[PDB]
Amino acid sequence: EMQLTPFLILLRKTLEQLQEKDTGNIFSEPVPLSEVPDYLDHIKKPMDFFTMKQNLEAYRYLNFDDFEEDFNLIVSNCLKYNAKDTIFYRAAVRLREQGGAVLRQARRQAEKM
Ligand SMILES: Cc1[nH]c(-c2csc(N=C(N)N)n2)c2c1C(=O)CC(C)(C)C2
Repeated sequence: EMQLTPFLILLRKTLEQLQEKDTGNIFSEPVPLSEVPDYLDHIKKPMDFFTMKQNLEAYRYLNFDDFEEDFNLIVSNCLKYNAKDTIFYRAAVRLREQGGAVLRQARRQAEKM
């Protein structure tokens, strides 16, 4: 219920802030299915920040919830696949915490559009 171009500006900036939290660059490109062959036996919808960028620029996020849903998939897929005592699981918890705060801030800025 606002103009497209500003909303997308906000989502691009939000996506950059989320990517900045992935300091190890483990969430920034699809999981390499060539290196992890059992990945899709548990993960129904892989997600990553590059795919989110592509979706954003294809006009596939037209509300904040659709954007936040794909972010949440990045986190939940990693929590699902990895044991708790791993760097990967711990990284997803960190991203959930740090990324959640980025998202709330961005949602506020959207309410004003
Ligand atoms: C979020 C995430 N990112 C990656 C990744 C990026 S790059 C790369 N290269 C490799 N040779 N494994 N793995 C992984 C992951 C997991 O959840 C666990 C995992 C074993 C599927 C591996």
